[PDB]
Amino acid sequence: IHWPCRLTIGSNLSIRIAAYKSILQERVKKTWTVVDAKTLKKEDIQKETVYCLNDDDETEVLKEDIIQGFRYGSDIVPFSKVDEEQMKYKSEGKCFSVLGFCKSSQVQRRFFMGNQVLKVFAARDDEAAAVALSSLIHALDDLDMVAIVRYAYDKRANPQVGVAFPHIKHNYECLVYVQLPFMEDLRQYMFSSLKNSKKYAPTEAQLNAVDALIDSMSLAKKDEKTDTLEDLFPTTKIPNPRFQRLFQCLLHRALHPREPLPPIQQHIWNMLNPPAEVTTKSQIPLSKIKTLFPLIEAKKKDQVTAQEIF
Amino acid sequence: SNIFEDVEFCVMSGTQPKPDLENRIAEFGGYIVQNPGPDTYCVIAGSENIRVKNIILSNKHDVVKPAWLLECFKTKSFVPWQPRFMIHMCPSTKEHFAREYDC
Amino acid sequence: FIVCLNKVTKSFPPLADRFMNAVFFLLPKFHGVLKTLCLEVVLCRVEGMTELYFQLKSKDFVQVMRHRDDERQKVCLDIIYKMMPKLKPVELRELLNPVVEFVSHPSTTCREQMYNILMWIHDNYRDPESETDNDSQEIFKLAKDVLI
Amino acid sequence: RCPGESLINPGFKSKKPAGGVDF
Amino acid sequence: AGVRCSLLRLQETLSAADRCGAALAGHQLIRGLGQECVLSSSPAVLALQTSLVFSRDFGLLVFVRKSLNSIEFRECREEILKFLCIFLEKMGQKIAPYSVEIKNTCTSVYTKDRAAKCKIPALDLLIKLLQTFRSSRLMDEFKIGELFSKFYGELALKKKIPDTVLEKVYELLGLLGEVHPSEMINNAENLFRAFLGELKTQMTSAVREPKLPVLAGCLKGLSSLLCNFTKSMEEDPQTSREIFNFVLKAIRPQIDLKRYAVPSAGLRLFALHASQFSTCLLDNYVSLFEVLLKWCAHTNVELKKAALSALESFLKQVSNMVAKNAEMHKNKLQYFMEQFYGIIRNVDSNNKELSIAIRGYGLFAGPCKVINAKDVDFMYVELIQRCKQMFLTQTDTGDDRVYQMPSFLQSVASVLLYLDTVPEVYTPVLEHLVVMQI
Amino acid sequence: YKYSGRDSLIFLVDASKAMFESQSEDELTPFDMSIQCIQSVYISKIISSDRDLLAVVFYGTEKDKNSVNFKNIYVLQELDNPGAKRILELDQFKGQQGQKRFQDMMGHGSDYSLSEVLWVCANLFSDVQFKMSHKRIMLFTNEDNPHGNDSAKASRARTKAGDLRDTGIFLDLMHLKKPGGFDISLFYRDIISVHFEESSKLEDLLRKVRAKETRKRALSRLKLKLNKDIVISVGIYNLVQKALKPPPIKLYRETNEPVKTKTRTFNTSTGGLLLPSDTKRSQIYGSRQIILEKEETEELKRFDDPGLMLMGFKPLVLLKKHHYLRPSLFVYPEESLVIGSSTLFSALLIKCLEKEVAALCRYTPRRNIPPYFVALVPQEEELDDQKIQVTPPGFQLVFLPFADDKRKMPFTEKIMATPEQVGKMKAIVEKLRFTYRSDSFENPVLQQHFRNLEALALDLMEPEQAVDLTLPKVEAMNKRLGSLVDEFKELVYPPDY
DNA sequence: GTGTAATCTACTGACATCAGAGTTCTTAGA
DNA sequence: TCTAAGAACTCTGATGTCAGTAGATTACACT
Repeated sequence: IHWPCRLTIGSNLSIRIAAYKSILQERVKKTWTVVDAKTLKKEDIQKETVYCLNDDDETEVLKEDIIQGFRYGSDIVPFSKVDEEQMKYKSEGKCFSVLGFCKSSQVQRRFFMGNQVLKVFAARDDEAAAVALSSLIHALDDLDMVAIVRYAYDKRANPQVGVAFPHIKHNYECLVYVQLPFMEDLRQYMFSSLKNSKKYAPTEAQLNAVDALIDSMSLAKKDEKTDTLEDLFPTTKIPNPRFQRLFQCLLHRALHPREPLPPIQQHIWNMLNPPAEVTTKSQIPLSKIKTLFPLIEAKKKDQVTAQEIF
Repeated sequence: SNIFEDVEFCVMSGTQPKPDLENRIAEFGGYIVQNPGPDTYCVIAGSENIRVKNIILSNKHDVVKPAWLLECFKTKSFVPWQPRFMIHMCPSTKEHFAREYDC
Repeated sequence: FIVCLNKVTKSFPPLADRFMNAVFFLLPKFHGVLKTLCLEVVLCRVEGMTELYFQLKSKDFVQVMRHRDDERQKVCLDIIYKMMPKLKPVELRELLNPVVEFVSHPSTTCREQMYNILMWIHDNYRDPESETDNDSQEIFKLAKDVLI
Repeated sequence: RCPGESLINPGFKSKKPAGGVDF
Repeated sequence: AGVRCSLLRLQETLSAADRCGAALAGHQLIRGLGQECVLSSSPAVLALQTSLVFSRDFGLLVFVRKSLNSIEFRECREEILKFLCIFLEKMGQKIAPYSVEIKNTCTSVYTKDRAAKCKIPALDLLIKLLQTFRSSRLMDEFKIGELFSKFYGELALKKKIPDTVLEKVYELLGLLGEVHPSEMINNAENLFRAFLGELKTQMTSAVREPKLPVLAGCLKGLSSLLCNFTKSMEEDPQTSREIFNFVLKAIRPQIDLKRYAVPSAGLRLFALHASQFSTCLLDNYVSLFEVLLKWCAHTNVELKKAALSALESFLKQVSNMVAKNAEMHKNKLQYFMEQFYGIIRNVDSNNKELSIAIRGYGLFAGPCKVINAKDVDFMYVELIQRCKQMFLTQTDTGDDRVYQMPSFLQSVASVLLYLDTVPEVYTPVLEHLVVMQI
Repeated sequence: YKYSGRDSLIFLVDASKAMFESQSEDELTPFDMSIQCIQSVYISKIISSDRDLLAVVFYGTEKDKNSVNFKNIYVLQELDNPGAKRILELDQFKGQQGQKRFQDMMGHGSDYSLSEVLWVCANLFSDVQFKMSHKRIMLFTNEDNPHGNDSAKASRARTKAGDLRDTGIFLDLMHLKKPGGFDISLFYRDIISVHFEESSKLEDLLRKVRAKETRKRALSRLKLKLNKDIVISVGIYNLVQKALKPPPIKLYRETNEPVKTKTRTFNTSTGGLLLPSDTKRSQIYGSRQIILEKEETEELKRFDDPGLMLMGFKPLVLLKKHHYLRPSLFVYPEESLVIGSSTLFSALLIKCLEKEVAALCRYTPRRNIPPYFVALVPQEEELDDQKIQVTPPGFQLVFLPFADDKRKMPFTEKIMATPEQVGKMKAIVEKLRFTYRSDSFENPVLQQHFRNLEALALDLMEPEQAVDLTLPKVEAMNKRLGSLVDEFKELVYPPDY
């Protein structure tokens, strides 16, 4: 959806901006409706969310007698929903405004923390914004500097922070915005560090097996002079197997309206595997892993096979 | 006493013994409530708390001096509200008393 | 730790004198059989310690003495019998009130040990050089009255 | 050992005092 | 008797200030009090202790119902309900005047307490309470139908209920249809729909391995439910097929379990209600007697007893099924008359496997006389000639009587039952073998 | 230590008049300092770790409360999970009137004995049932010679505190600005594990710092199936995970009691309390209705069992940083299964870093979840900060989108700026250069929420209202940058806005 | 049978997470 | 001349997960 806003590097200087979500982890449009087993009508069920006090089933009325609480150590404290709104942190506007800039080094790979990615663009038919924002991002293309920005989609929603990371394509400048953690979203643990290898030995023959694995099972093959490899398995171009599988069932149960469900249609595995020539290359380097490394047991667990035929 | 029955109270603060305030009320049978709904008569507080500020911000309720109820207990008879017995009043009471108090 | 320690010290007391702080520190954390194996290391060494009444009163030992569990109550009364000569009349009065409760106890072996306590109290608190203190005199009356 | 480990909440790494933009 | 000085101190632990530490006294105090009065024997002292335990101003059930809001006293509520489960067994129907207030303690504990380890004994105690007072005048004032509406309602949210508590809700619910059918008279069909719909979902689901305790709880409760409210193929042939093929799913060692509660519950259901499954005995017949006989080999003794008791009811029903049917079943009889005879005539195995096969032959005379009277005498004559040598081990002490000749008597009595004529010349032998049992 | 063990912490203040009512200034007070510390670490521990245990004890007071070894000690609070009513018990003793409130009750300046005080605290920790990971005592006394005038009194303490350390209870100290001097080398030298004004440690107990702190725990464990046969066990750990205001517990108005949301499902026509078996699931398409059971809306969406299947290798440059799915999770070995598989994993880590390579995998965190596709990027540790490990070594799971995720975005074309318009920008950008660090910001809502919650909890006077750090400090942006917004307004666009 | 192991399978606290439902805003709009 | 269809965000509720606790079940074993 369109969202109109104003990119603001300092108190006086604002530029018109209108961002679009670009990656979103996508969910199916129609939910599974709930229906009576014999009538097949979607409104013969009413969902009573009834309440109980535990003093022999005194039933409450939510419109008069139920007040939300939070929890504070060994005890409960009552708020009012109507008084959290009196004290709640309220954003002063539907803001977007830069806090400052710093190197690509300040922002490592791991930490990125978002639900979505924005692409954050000069407003439609603003030719002053077009020159100003093309200047902004062309002045980030060369310094390895990145922006850090307060954001908020709309009023009442939570304020937000993070990295507005530039990139370039021949037809437009990229500057994506992504959320970064606050100090309490970040977890620090000293995982026992592995270069102290004296009890978990990486010996010469083990290393000299792996040395061939990771070249041998390459997907990317150098069949090029662009310095771009064949891209033999373009996973971002594959359609989601979750929705292929859903519509495939809705098809089968539509055309055969009382019959049981089919297996996974085989071409979905043939797509979702990475098989062809790479498996013909792999088998020998894998065969020397089986001996140079140990493979001590793991248990198994069962299914409807725990009481199913033959 | 049989007078404060049918009249519901919130003892939102004390500090005079707060937990004994409602116990004195209990031998007068005044209907004790821990958190004032839109049903209640009035709210009683020995001092301010943030919940009392919430009830200054949300005008809907009648907010009462500590000593007034102790006086009604000492009179052995409910004393109706002289102006200082309140420390804030609701819009229903204020529009009632824009007539019958001076402004 | 306690199961292993019980099996050494049952046969050799001196090593317990290192670990007696650990045994007293862990004593309220166990329940069931381990509680007896823990107290039994006290029994292997109770004639050594000083301050043992405060140390033993620090854990709820008078309540530990009332768990109906025949093994525990026997060794528990056996702690009483070995620390017996070193108490002042003040703590013994406190400690004797729950021992005197056992006169109805069903275990013939447990009741015999309690009579061995009471038989010692009579003999050593009969006619002190001063009759004058209520704590020493109450103990003689109360020990006599249950020996009856 | 001591140098990074908070006295309010042991084993966990010391929470540094919030920062922000400051040139 | 120290029971009252003990109960007096229990009420002090409820009112002590260290509510966390006082529970440890209160628990072990009950753990001592419960020893004193299960130990007792004198009828007068025992009577005192019952009405000290069940006291009205004092005593155990008042301590439960007055401590019921605390979370510290769980350990006391478990132990007091475990103790009452013993005391109600010790005393049997002598508990009558207190029995209603035991019920009210169980349902109050069950609703108000969050912990499954308290909900379990509260359910267990209702199982034994309902089960012992079955015949009683009290059984109306239990409010036995309101109780069904109460514990049936828990299923509308069953997903929340922990696995082992959901055994006992079904052990209970099915038993309400055993003990007082008249108040259940319309509810039984919805409870069938519930027991089946759940057990289908639990057995047949492709996404999750079965919750064995919940599956066993269905089969146990169901075995009580079929005792009244019958479902056998003369009427409701579809639901009675469904019940039967779920019993096959349970009974078949389709892959081996490392705990036997599921087959064990399935076998009891089959043994008591094979009369419900009349036709289906003869559909699946080999796989039935193969699997049932496979369970006679098994090393757990209560599983072996559940196995042995299932075969008898199965063969007895199969014998009726052709006591009044035509020649069609010569194929089935040729399987029985061959196969377990091939066991009796060879096997080195235990007297249990042997004697259940001996039993089998005795039943089939009434089937067999329909096709040929001149096999009936020979299936008697030969059994007598076996008895005339099975007594004749010549004082073989400690081995030969141990299970064996009562099965020859039991089976000769049934080839005898079906003969119309009598070989008078074997009356002396027959009676000598009867004397040899005495 | 192991996962479950609680932190447990007991606070043990000198009630002696010579420190208790004492000041060199007027502006603080050592008892008012210690009590502030105890209230403030305790309000930290309430927000951050309600699971961990606190107690507080006064020694040398004149009226007593103990299990045994009674003389001149008062356990104000035994060991318990922390909450409001305990913070209200400490609040009563604070301040100029507070140092009289305490005197009406427990009484001040009497003789005391550390070997008995250390006995008391020992019994306390013993009396509790929970598993404890760290056992710590905090000394709030200034009395640098703790009246060891009798050396045969003092040797009891030193031996008893040997016994504390021997039983693996720890003990810790703070000195409290004794007039003229304090020196640990006189005494306390052997009780703790050159001369001081007041401890540089003590200000850390006034940080008032708030977050949940949740200890190292797995998300799940999985088998990295290299093919049909070779497997290694790996963990899956959550290095970055957005926190939320804690779930609110619905209450009954008239008593504040908690109440059970007790939902049922009821037939619109009739009394049927419909069981889960009574009802199916469904869709509408093409004006017809499709019907499936409550088993199969979750038999659909199955593909695989819990594991990680290897899909071959890529260049790290082709894993484009513009398309990002959900927060990255760590992968680290686990000998809990597949013993010695750490030997393979470690070689795999080491050699990928030489190849400049990622492994690609298909990932299912559970049964009945579809596979996503994930790049295993390899990782290397910056211990250079005196072994403060800013980065653990292992792999990152970085997730990759599929076609459906990459949403269409409208048409636009331009390449508009001149070298002067970039050239002026290259100045402003270099004037606004700072250093971001990951921990440099805090959530304005979630931090404010706790301050509101405390005001309500203690019945404070005011919400603390501590202003957030996400707003740009615009006057500094006016001044550091300076007037250079006019370079856009003059050189780049017309004066009409 | 009777009694003592060893050990599987449960339940709970706690933490993440998909889904599902409540809520404010754009375009197409009589 | 305006009334729903399509977004968007937060919040609530269930399901599955892990670690740790402890009970009851099931083997093991007696000359």
